[PDB]
Amino acid sequence: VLRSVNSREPSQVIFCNRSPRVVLPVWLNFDGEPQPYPTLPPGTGRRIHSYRGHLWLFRDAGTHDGLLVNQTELFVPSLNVDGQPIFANITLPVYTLKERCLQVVRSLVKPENYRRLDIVRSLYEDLEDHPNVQKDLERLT
Amino acid sequence: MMYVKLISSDGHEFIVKREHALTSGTIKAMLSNEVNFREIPSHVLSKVCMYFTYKVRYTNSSTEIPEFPIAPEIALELLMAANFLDC
Amino acid sequence: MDVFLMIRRHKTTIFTDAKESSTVFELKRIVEGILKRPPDEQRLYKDDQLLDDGKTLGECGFTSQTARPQAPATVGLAFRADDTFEALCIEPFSSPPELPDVMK
Ligand SMILES: Cc1ncsc1-c1ccc(CNC(=O)[C@@H]2C[C@@H](O)CN2C(=O)[C@@H](NC(=O)C2CCC2)C(C)(C)C)cc1
Repeated sequence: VLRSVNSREPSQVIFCNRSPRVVLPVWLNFDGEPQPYPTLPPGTGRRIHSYRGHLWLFRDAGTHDGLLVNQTELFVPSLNVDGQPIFANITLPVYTLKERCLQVVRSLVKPENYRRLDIVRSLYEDLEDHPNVQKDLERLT
Repeated sequence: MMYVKLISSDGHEFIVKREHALTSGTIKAMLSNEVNFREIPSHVLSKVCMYFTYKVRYTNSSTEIPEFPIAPEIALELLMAANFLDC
Repeated sequence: MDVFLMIRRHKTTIFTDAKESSTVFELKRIVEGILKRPPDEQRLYKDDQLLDDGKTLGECGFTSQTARPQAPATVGLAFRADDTFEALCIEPFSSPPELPDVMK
């Protein structure tokens, strides 16, 4: 369902990383498979060549945490007006306090040791169920 | 302006805007103007209050969003509070 | 510009915001509405320094880029009982436990 259209009409885009994370851009190909692209360090920008009707999302490259692009989940290049590129501003969402705590705990504890933590079973599951692009695609669908 | 009082297990009294506290569905239920938390100490509940302020300020803003900071030493207890408070 | 504060006395902590251009006295009026004690029975402090009513929060060092939503700045508070003012006393928050082994 979620897949790029094969339009063939060029569209130039600036990916602008306004987050403190290393960013992984992900292009959804014509069969809906996620294809990873080169990463962007915190605060950097890249001018790239994409196409009208193509679909992109953006993740923390190390943890796969979800990020926003122009305040939403998905970015679709549009028609360039007067030769100007489209800006894709990548930012942190406001995470729930729970998800933010899970991020920090996942960054300190090796996955084998999640079970050694003194917490209710359901939080062991929450830690182990770490962010992943496929799961989000199956949701969005 | 309407405030409410949130009391930690060690007796610290945190006074925050009612609107901010309603970030938590659990607190909403405990109110529906003071709530005592027998399992949440002040080094955790102070951070919870700072999260309310951060969320209200930055929800629906184009102004670049900073990372919410959490010291390693408090991360596990904070996780437990967030899960109880559903926030 | 908004500044984000914790006003602290003994085991009381108020979370609120104010304008950088607002005055110390105007902050006492805010404390008056919450804790029901008039400005003339309040002393406000930045660390050990007594703040003057007519100064702005910005002049006293509370700026929008240091007094942040996720990390608010602290303003001390002392009350007058009858004749004289109590000393400034702020109770510390509890101490975190030792890091578990798997988190080291
Ligand atoms: C340097 C860089 N840093 C972070 S991302 C990035 C980067 C690096 C290289 C590119 C080159 N552009 C592409 O690959 C675009 C992006 C996406 O729209 C798909 N794509 C294509 O060129 C694709 N081509 C087309 O659709 C053409 C064939 C009909 C029009 C592809 C992968 C089938 C050859 C784009 C971005």
